[PDB]
Amino acid sequence: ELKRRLLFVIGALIVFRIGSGIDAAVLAKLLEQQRGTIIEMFNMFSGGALSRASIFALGIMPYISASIIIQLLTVVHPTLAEIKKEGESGRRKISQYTRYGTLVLAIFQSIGIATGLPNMPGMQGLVINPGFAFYFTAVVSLVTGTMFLMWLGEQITERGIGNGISIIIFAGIVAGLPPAIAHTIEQARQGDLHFLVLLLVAVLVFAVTFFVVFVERGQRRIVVNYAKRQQGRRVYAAQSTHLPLKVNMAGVIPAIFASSIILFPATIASWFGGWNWLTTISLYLQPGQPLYVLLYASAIIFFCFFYTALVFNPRETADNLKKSGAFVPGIRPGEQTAKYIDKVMTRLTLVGALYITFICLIPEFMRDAMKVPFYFGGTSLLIVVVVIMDFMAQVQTLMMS
Amino acid sequence: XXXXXXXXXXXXXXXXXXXXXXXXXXXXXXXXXXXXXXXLLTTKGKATVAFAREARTEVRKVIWPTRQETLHTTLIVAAVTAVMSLILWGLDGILVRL
Repeated sequence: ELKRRLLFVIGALIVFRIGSGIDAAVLAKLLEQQRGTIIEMFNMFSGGALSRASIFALGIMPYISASIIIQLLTVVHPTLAEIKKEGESGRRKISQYTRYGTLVLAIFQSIGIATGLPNMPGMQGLVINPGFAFYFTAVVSLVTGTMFLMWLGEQITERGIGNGISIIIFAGIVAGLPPAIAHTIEQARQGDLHFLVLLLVAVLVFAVTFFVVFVERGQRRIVVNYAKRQQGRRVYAAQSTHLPLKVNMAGVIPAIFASSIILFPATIASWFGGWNWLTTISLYLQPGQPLYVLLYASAIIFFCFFYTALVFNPRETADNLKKSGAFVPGIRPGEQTAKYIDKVMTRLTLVGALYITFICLIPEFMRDAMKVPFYFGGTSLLIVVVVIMDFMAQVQTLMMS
Repeated sequence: XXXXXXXXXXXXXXXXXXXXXXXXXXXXXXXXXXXXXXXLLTTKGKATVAFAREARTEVRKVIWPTRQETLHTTLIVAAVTAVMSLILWGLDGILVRL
């Protein structure tokens, strides 16, 4: 039933959070180190896959990274632009081709690690050495783990609710929290962490969430009017009902997307010592710099336009309005109403993603001032508040049905 | 009219200054912005100005201060955060324990 869908997904993600040749203690030592902020970012994105040293080390990050790629192939390769627009059939072959790009990306990324990261039994461990039998068993275990997570997420998007992967990493970071807060209050009895600053970070967290929910309070409701008299004579009004159109959608898609595209090139590309210029560029690619977050922002807003344009299909919505019997007096139905809702929704959602990028940027300055890294992050606070809000609104919404 | 983005590039490189190679890269990207500005930019300006009129139009749909809906949201997110934390504790305490 409906009760069993939610308790099946819940059970699936509970054995996911239990399951989520490398001496892992060494890594646990390596994650106490600054100057590679992105490692801590990988444990957020992994919600602790490389902190726990999981079997699936980077998670579902390849898959999402394919979903943008194909959208480029919708643009480039018109032969590809015709098969993407070709309707029903063809799309599941494109989804299996997205899967086949994922799989060759997991191969490629395992190459990127075992070329790039290792070359030391600190970065490696004692069983897995620089031999191709150890290399092969490494790649096999990591790709088998990412495949298990891929299949489980192909069963949960379809027969379960929503996304899931978001909540996977999310519960990984919430359950990664209590040690981190134990460390902060141990350093709070030390003068490492000052008590004024730590309650300042707690209140800035609270005020950014307040801003989030303020951006969620007023949405934009377009009052459209229905003059309807049912022929049964129990006729009352000409009723004006607002369409409460909502801002940014179901998981800020370019944030999660952009995060997967941030973390892919810093491991595979920048870690090549043997080439030297490429390694230097990878070293520079550190998120202490404004250039990366600007380019990420520009990416996000453009990608946001695209994703939102994907979400709604305004002609169907408009046809519904003609079907449902409501009218805005004075504007030609169809294309002009279409073009209308489209320009306005673009102009709103763009402002939404803008302010999203603003709430996104400040915690990083907070993380520079405090010394915070991939933990309390400007990307993940927003996504967690919006997943929780979204699911409980969708739960009440589907609880009325 | 691409001028304000290049002034922003000057400001971002100035923020990136205060440890030489990164400030040089920010200056190099500022030079790239000027190279884009060397030759659509005024139409992007007018588009963003239109978008700011649209912004204000969409400000009219922003719900003004209410301490009640603030507290509703507040308590909702506090409750939900407590839920996820209780999930996280019920999982990782006995899992790390095991």
